[PDB]
Formats: sequence, structure tokens, C-alpha cells
Amino acid sequence: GEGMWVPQQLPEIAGPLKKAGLKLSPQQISDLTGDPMGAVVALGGCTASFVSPNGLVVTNHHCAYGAIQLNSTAENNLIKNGFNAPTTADEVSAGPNARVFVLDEITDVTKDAKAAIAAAGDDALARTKALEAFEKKLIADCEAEAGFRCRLYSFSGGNTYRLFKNLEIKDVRLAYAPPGSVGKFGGDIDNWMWPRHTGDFAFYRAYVGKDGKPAAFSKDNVPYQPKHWLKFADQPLGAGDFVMVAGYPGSTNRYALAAEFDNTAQWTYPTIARHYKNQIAMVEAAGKQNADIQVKYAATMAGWNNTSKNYDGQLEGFKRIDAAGQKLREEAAVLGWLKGQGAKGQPALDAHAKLLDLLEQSKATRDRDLTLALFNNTAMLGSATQLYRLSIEREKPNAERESGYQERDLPAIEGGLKQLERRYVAAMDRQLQEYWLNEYIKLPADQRVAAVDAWLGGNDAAAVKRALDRLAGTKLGSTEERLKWFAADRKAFEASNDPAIQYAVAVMPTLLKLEQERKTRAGENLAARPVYLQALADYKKSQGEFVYPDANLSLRITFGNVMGYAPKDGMEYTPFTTLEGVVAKETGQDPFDSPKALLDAVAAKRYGGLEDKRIGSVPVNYLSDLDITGGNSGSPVLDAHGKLVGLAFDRNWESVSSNWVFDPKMTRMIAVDGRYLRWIMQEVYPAPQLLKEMNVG
Ligand SMILES: CC(C)C[C@H](N)C(=O)N[C@@H](CCC(=O)O)C(=O)O
Ligand SMILES: [Zn+2]
Ligand SMILES: [Zn+2]
Ligand SMILES: [Zn+2]
Repeated sequence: GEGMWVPQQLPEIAGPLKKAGLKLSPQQISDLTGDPMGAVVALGGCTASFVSPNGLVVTNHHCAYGAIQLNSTAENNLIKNGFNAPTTADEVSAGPNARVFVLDEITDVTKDAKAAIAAAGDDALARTKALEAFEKKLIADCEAEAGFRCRLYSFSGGNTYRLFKNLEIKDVRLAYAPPGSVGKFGGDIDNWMWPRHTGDFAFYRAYVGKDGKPAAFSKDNVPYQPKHWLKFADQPLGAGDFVMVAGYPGSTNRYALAAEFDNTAQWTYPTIARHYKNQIAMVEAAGKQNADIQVKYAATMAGWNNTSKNYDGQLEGFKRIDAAGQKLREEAAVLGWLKGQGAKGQPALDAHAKLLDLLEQSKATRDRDLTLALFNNTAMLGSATQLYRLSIEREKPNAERESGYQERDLPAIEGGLKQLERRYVAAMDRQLQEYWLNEYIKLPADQRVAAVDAWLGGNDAAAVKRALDRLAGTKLGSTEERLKWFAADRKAFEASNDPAIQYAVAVMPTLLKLEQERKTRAGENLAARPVYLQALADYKKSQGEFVYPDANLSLRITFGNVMGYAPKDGMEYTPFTTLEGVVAKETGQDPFDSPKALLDAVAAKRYGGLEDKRIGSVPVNYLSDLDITGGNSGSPVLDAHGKLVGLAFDRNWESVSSNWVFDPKMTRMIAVDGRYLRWIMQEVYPAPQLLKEMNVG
């Protein structure tokens, strides 16, 4: 059911947990470094878990896609063919920015953080700077111990703050991925859909240095030895069974204002979705005629497709359940309720009006702000602006440098400059510059930027062509040139003839003021948001309701049962899909083109000892009433005894609106069964060494 529960709410949900079927004590689950929660890790945007004492990590194929794509070329395409390392020495690096974060400690710093903010007094921009200075000093102290990275989380709009300390594993390697025809069976046609028939899993291995401390890639590193790992279920998972997920959901907007909902639904989603579809259509065309572009843009294309399809789904979802109507009605009840406590409620109603003025200021420049951000996120312009901003921050002491630009951030910056090599083709990138210059032109001068106007030197197609031809002269298309500018000082940038660099130097002043503007609004948000949200929580508690914070990239627990749903009258989706259903979808062409060994093993009924007697076949995917969002991919699904019964990877079509307004009837998680993963690895694309390591072969 509904709820992304923080672990410190386990006491509250210990009862609901038992009634749903949890057989372990809630006590054992609240041990975040014990069995089995201590096996659960964060990847940065995905979840994973340890499944052997020698550092083997299981996650989704789509979470591993970036790493697999970084190790692919037109002639040796791992996305297409899969990868299997017979020995740990054949494992390839997942890239320099790949991480595994192992939770060590959590601390409440709420009082301290609130005191730091309070001291800034009644100046918005000063409140943001005071929180940033608090966070930096807190982080530098937490990170003093070698091999740990830390993170400060804000919950419920600033009402609670907790500090997470993680062991940061820095050498992560790809150990197995099934071919893409399994890992992403059905492609974008089946994405966000049930019925689903997709083997969305893959495996990494975590490595540390010989002294046991984390270190960057080296052939002298050895497997990490986790204190906790997961074991495969010994009991068959069936309809109605208890399941639970632990992982790192990124973002939900359930407690937002009705008008923030309106703005997202009416402007942000249709605008982003349109842009992504435009860029999809360009890069698809180039890739049909150029297999280098196709492989180098594949991870990017997977993201555009995923996000745009999500946004379409949410908009359909909003209509279906009248989300505008529900937000409007519930916000009346809340306002109504506060007005009837007079002076007690007054802080919260002031908070409310302030929030709407912050919304209006941001709406006033929405078009400029989105368009400029996305133009500056093309490869050469993103490189030049990032690298020049770094040269400006290098002139300050580390403690005053902007977050993203301190010493602790230098390894990610350098890594990203090298990964870029595998995701850039000059001719493709030129077309994307072109698209974004056309979108810039089509702003009213109302939403325009003095420095870009000046730098373009004209407002027409001729000006766009000139810009394109000017920027074609950059040297930043080579990794080595990027790395040179990575170490150069600000005067060197300022003297450069590189046309991408000159663009960065021309726009930087504007970019910093725009950033100052954002920090000012955020500083107002810091005063108003926590007051409003406390009062929203106080209201919900009056209605006797469930209370949990919106997702914010921290560790959450969701629980419930295996079950289908009814998409319309006369029909019901069943909880499981099966092998025969994979084959019934076969067309011989992308994306319904299973490997031949899958086709044969299913026509022969080679179930490998994995048949669930109740369904008469090996289960492939299953539905449940768990509550997940982006960031939960790769999370282990555990049964009543805390054993592994699958991996979370998607949500059904009708549920994706649940990010804003929850719908219990049609909100389900889609997971890949642990038996399908075993079956693929025994019968289709075999990896008997991994099966043996996990004590299932
Ligand atoms: C490439 C496809 C399978 C990605 C999924 N559609 C997806 O976005 N999955 C997310 C988890 C489910 C959710 O968003 O609610 C995710 O990647 O975290
Ligand atoms: Zn263990
Ligand atoms: Zn280096
Ligand atoms: Zn049988």
C-alpha cells in the first residue's frame, strides 16, 4: 500500500507490517547495518544489493545500462550481446564515476541546522548561505575519515535534517549483463506497461584496495567483503504473499501546492516531453545511418524515451483521477481548517501565501530558465561552462567554493570529462546545438538574455548558422583537451580563442546572477515551506491519516503483497507473467526478438527446476501494491523472511500519476522474479560461476 516509510517510523508500522505477513521482527529491519537491510546499497540514482560475501552486487540491467554502454562500440556491442566474465579478472570497469554507497551511520542534526538558519535572521539569501556553510562544515567533519562520503538530507520541507555517512566504493566492475533482448525485452513499447516480460537484471562487483580502504580502479584492488548479503528465497513466491522493498526513491510531490501541481501538469511536463521527443527524433535518424552515433547516444536515448513516456503517462493519469480537482478540494479543507484555529494557524497561512508568490516569480522566467539550462547541457557548452566555473572556484579557499566545485567533487568532474568520450559525436552534437539555438530564438525578448543576444549577434537563421560554424572550431571534443582545461587557471580561460570557452566566459556573469536569484527564492522557501508542511502533517494527523515524508533520495521501506489490478470493467491483470508469454510476443525484430536459446528452452519446456506449480511455468515478472518511484530501480524485493524474491524495475502505466496524487486501485510495482533471473543464467545466457557463488548452482 501507500507509503515510503523512513526507518525511524518502523515503530509506527510494526503492526501493519505483521498483518500484511512480515515474519521477521520489525526490530531486525530497523537495524540498517544488519541482516538484511545492511546488504542494501545506493548507486546514485538506483538501488542495488550485495548477494555474496565476495562483493557481487545485483541491480537492474537499465541501472547498469550506462556502464554497459561505456564498454560498448559499434563492432563489440555489449548492450546487444550481453557480457559475462568467467573469472573476476575478466570483469570490466563500470567507469570512473560508478559508485556503491554502503550505509554506515545516520544522525539527526535538525536542531543544529535550524539554529544555523535562524542566525541568518530575516534575509533570504543569507539563510541559504548559512545552511550551505552549515552543510559544508558538517560534511567536511563527517568525511575526515578516509573512504567515507556523506550527505545531508532535508525531510518534509525543512522540518527534519539527517546526516548519512556512507562508505564510498570507487572501483565498481561489470560482472554480467544479459543480452538487451532480455534485459530490455519489449523496448520502449513495453516500458511503463503491464503485461511485462522483461529480464531487467545485471551484476556488478565491488572492489577496494589491498588495505581494505576504497580506491579508484587498479588491478591490485580486490573484492570487497560485505558484512551482510541477501540469499535467494527457498519458498516459491505466489499471489497474495507478503513482500517488501528497501531502497532510495528520488522524488515525490504529494505535499505540493495545488498551483505547483497545475504548473507542472500544464507547463513543465508537456514542454519537457516535447523537447525530448524532438531530440529523440533527430538522434534516431542519425543512428539509422551511423552505428557509431547509435551506440554512443544509446544511454541518452534510453533516458529521453523513459522520461517523455513517463510524462505522457502522468498527464493521462491526471485526467483519469481528476488530480486538479483532488488537489484543489484537499487544499480548501486545509486552509478552511487553519482559519478555524485563528492565531494558532496564522503562521501556516502566511507560509501558504509566500509559497504562491515564490511560484509566481519562478513562472515569470520559466521559459528562459529551462531553455538556457538545456542549451548549456549540450556536450561542448556544458564542458566549457563547467570547466570555466571550476577555474573561478579554484581561486577561493575550499570552504567557500560552491557545492559541485570543491576538492571532494574533483574526482566526479574529471571522470565525467572522460566518460563523455563514449557519448559524443561532433556531427550529432551540432544538430542538438542547432535545435537549442532555434528554441532560444523563439523566446520573446521578454524571456531573453542580454549576453546570449549579444553573443549571437542577430536573431535569425543566418545568426544560428554563424554560431554553429563558430563553435565547430572548439577543441573540447577531445578528452585530452578537456583534461588540460580541467587544470588551467581562470586567466587562461579568459585569454582563450576556443569558441566554446569564449561562450562560457561571455555567459558566466549572467549564469551566476541567475544562480543568486535561485538561492534567494530557496532561502524564502526555507522559511515558508517547513511551516506549511508541519501544518499539513498536523491536519492529516487530525483526519487520523498515514504520515510519511515525500521522497528525497534517502533510504525508504515500502511493503505490501503480490497482486494484480483491474484496468477496466470486465478485466483483470493477473499477478504473474510466464515464459510462454515471452514467446507469444516474439516477432523476430526489435524489440521483440528473444535469443534463440530462450525460444528453444521454452518450446522444449526446460524449466530448470524453477517451475512454480501454481502457474505451471517459470514466473517472469510480477505485480505488487508497493509504493515506488524513480531511484527504486534495482531495489531487492524481499519476502516474509527477508529473502530475495525479485528486483523492482518499473511501475504500471496507470500508476505514474501517483507521484502527485496517489491512486491505491491502480498503483503497482513491476518486479523481475528471482527465478527468471536464475532461469536465464542456467538456460539462456549462462553464468554457472555466479550461480555457484550465490549458492544456487
Ligand atoms: C528503462 C525502463 C525499464 C526504466 C523504467 N521505466 C523506470 O524508470 N524505472 C524506475 C523505477 C520505477 C518508477 O519510476 O516508479 C527507475 O529507474 O527507478
Ligand atoms: Zn548476512
Ligand atoms: Zn587525472
Ligand atoms: Zn511442470
